[PDB]
Order: sequence, then C-alpha cells, then structure tokens
Amino acid sequence: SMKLFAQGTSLDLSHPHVMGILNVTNSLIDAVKHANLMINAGATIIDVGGESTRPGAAEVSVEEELQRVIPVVEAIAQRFEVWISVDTSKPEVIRESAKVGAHIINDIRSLSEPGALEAAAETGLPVCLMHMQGNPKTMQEAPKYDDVFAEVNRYFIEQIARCEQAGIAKEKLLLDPGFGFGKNLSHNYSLLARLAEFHHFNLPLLVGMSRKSMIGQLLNVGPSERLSGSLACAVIAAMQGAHIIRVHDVKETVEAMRVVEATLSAKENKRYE
Amino acid sequence: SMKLFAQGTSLDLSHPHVMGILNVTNSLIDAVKHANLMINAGATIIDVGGESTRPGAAEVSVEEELQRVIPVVEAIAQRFEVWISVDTSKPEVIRESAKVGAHIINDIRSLSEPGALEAAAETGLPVCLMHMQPKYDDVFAEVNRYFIEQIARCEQAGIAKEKLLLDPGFGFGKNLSHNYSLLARLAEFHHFNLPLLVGMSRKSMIGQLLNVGPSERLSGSLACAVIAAMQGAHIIRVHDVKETVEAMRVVEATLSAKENKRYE
Ligand SMILES: Nc1nc2[nH]c(SCc3ccccc3F)nc2c(=O)[nH]1
Ligand SMILES: Nc1nc2[nH]c(SCc3ccccc3F)nc2c(=O)[nH]1
Repeated sequence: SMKLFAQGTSLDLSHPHVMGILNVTNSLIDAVKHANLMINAGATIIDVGGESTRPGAAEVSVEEELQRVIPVVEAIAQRFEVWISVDTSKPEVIRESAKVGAHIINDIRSLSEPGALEAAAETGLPVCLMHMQGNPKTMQEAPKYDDVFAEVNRYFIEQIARCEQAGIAKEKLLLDPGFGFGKNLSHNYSLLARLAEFHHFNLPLLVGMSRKSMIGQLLNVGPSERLSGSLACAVIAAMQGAHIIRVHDVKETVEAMRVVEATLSAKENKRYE
Repeated sequence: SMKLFAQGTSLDLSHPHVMGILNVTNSLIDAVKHANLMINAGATIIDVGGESTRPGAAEVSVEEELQRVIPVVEAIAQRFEVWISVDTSKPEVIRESAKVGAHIINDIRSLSEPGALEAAAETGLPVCLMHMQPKYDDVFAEVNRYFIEQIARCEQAGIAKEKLLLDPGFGFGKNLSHNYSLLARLAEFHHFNLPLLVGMSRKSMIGQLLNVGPSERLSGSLACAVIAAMQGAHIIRVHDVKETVEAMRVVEATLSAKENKRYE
C-alpha cells in the first residue's frame, strides 16, 4: 500500500519500479528518444540529471544545468505518462523542474545546498534523501566508518527530522543508502546485505547500483562488462523489498524484477531478510 | 562447512558453485571444447547428459547412452580438474561413468529404474535426489515429503546421508505457480542439512512469465539463480556460465557481509 503522489498522479509502490537513467551531463532530440526506449522497455520513472555526481566531478553553473535539464523534463512530461525524477541540488532547478512537470526531487546532497530545502518544500513533491559521506570531489579519497550501517541509519534519522521541520511530510520521503557515495567495496556490500533493515522507517527505499564500482572492483572489469553483476545487485535489493531500482539497462532489469515479483507473490512474508 | 568427496578430490560447498550444462544428445572434440569454455568461464562442475531430459525427449538404449556418455566423461576426467555430474537413470551408465571418473550421479528419476539404486550405492559417489511428478494441494509439503522418503530409500540401500544432494526439480511436473512457490520457500529445505541443487536456466517458468523464447531468457535465468543462491543454494545448474558466475560473485560478496550468511 505505499504510494507517492505528485503532479496529480500517483505511483503505486506495492511492487518494485525500474527507474531509467537519463544522463544529460542534437541533445534534446536524443534525450527524448532514449526516454522513449526506456519507457518501452518498462521503466516507470526516468531520472534526468545535468550535473555529474561521479568522484572528482566539476560543478555546473545554474544557467547551464537549467539549459540541460528543464527542456528534457518538459519534453518528457508533455509526451509520455512516465514519472520524472530530477537529479539536482540547485533550488532553481528544483523550482523550475516542478513547474514543467517533474515528480520526484532526487538530490544526492539531500537538500543540503542553501535554499534547496525550502525550494523542495515549496514544490510539495516527493524527495529522495541519499546518504553521501563528504562531497563528490572528496568522497572516494578515503571513505571510513566505524559502522557504516549505523552511520547511514543515523543520517536518515537526522535528515527525516530536518525535512519534517521544514514542513515536508514524512509521507513524501524516500531513502537511498547511496551506493558508491563515500564507500569502499566492503562498505557497499555491508549496506546491500543489511538493506532490509532500513524498512523500519516505513519509507520507500530507492537504490542505484547499476554498472557501479562495487561491481567493477569485485569482477575487475570496466563499465561495459557489468550487466550480470548489475542485475544480481538489483535482484538482491528487490528481494529485500527495495521499491525503486535505478538502472542503465531497463529491459533486462524489468525482466529480472518480474521474476522477483513472481517469487515475492508466492511468499507469505513478501520479503527476504 | 559442507563438503562432498569423489574420485580422490572434494567439493567445498561453503560457497555456491556453478554447474555448466553439457548436452551430448569430433562430436567428442566439440564436447571437450564446450567443457573447456565453461571451465574457463568459472564452472566448477559440468553436467553431462546422454539421454535428453526435455519433456518428451527420445529414450535411448543402454548401448547408445554408453556410447554417447562414457567417452565424454572419460575425456573430461583426463583433461580437467572439474567435477563431472552424469545425468542418467540407467545402472550400467552409473557404473561405467564412475569407472571413468564421474563425481556425481544426477538422476532426474532419483534412481527409480531397476538396479539404479544398487548401482549408485556400489559407486560410493554423491547422488542428487530430484523431485518429479500438474496438481498439488501444497507443493512445498509434497516435495518435502518426497525428500524424506527418498532419503530413507537411499540410507536403507547403504548410501550415507552425507552423499546426498536435494533438488526440488524446477519445471518437472510443475506449473508456473508451483515453481515460484518452491523458489520462494527454497531456504526451508535446509532443515535436511543437505546440499541443495537447482536448475532453472532458460526454463518455462521464465519463458511463460516474461513471454519470451528460449534464447531471450538470460536476465530471468540470472534472477532465478540469484534468488536461489541468496537462500543458500549450493549448486546452480546453468547454460550461461560466465554471466551466472559473475552474479554468484556478487551474491558471495553480499553473503560474506551478512550475519546469517543467507536470506529467508
Ligand atoms: N538517488 C540516486 N541518484 C544517483 N545518481 C547516481 S550517479 C553517480 C555515481 C556515483 C558513484 C558511483 C557511480 C556513479 F555512476 N547514483 C545514484 C544513486 O545510487 N542514487
Ligand atoms: N538435477 C537436475 N537435473 C536436470 N536436468 C534438467 S534438463 C530438463 C529440461 C530442460 C529444458 C526444459 C525442461 C526440462 F525439464 N533439468 C534439471 C534440473 O532442474 N535438475
């Protein structure tokens, strides 16, 4: 019965959804063709991102981010029924994205930028809170935790409170442990192994492992050879009741999720732990 | 901690193993070549079958099955360290397979043919017991009862419980619903304290769910493998070894980080 509400429609999270990655970091036409392919392959959310969130990434000006993101969000919202998430940290991109039809604010920085928290609250949209240690320029230099699960859990307690106190209701929130965002290989797998334990907040869990270093470093291969590992990650997360799976390879992930759904439907508990 | 012993070597079941499918139904050279490819992709067991096990595959005589199966088992045992599973129901093939180096007797009929039970016992080899019957009142309970019965039948014939493996038999007299019920509850079969072997690769339980043909089932096959392996399944029987081994390494990294070392 978990549901999100945005832009006059709803997203029913009684089964896992696949979120397709639309990286915008002729551009507009190609972006829209890619969205269309992902929607046809079964993605029910498209994640539009105009600033690199990779280790070492450089900042993008607000004017450049607006130019990359807003025309894409608008074009998708006008042509398809799919939900649209916006991968942004900037109050102006948040505001302007919501005006042209975006459904979810998916900020790697959990609205930490000046004015972001107020901008998000003003839109009334769902907000995903993600854990990152440090920032993208520093996060992978030397990630360190005494207990990564406890520290991510504590972060979620603190950020939920921060959001509620700004007037964003608990029911609008999603949580994401932020695979690859200030974590070494062992930290990532600790979080994946214990993912179901984050259900105590009674909030949707969003995860993104597709073609990430936690697969590449395990298998010692480049990004192009990570699909089997990516599907394994997706299935592991979805078997533990993760609600949204953020991926590059939509068709394959959707097929894997249908198998997970068939399995969970046969189960009494409806989850693994 | 679980281990099997055969032909002077051992199989460490503390982590999942991928078993590659070698159907043998210059054919010898091609079979060795395919075994080589699967071993280089990380398979640690090869399942050699001489009479196909598909729903209505043609039955073959003992002489034909020996001619097809024994040279392949022999060639692999001479050339590789990999374990060799033989898919047969005939006592003669069980016997002769053991003599040329097979490690596991994998009989879809659970040694129900005349003399098969005795032949298997004489070899001293590990034996896989598979459920095959679609109608059930409670499919898990029916499969669980069958294991209890076959375990006892084996022990009574002098086959130590420690030589046995259990397989719920995905796709063997089971509809879509029954197959997913057994997959959902697979971890409950650990109460026997025996190895669990599963084979879902490219099966109807994927094909019918997704509405795709047999060459378009890789993603669903990998999902099934992962679901089984996260529940502590010990051996995963597959067509697509490279991809399954990669998925199993992710499963292993996850289980190594977990307190339980499995999901239920
Ligand atoms: N919510 C959410 N948004 C995201 N955006 C990115 S991309 C940068 C990236 C970072 C680290 C490793 C590989 C990468 F590709 N990853 C996520 C995620 O896991 N969750
Ligand atoms: N132990 C064990 N041995 C096996 N041999 C086969 S091939 C049959 C087969 C192939 C294709 C479609 C349907 C089928 F029934 N499947 C298994 C298994 O699931 N477990």
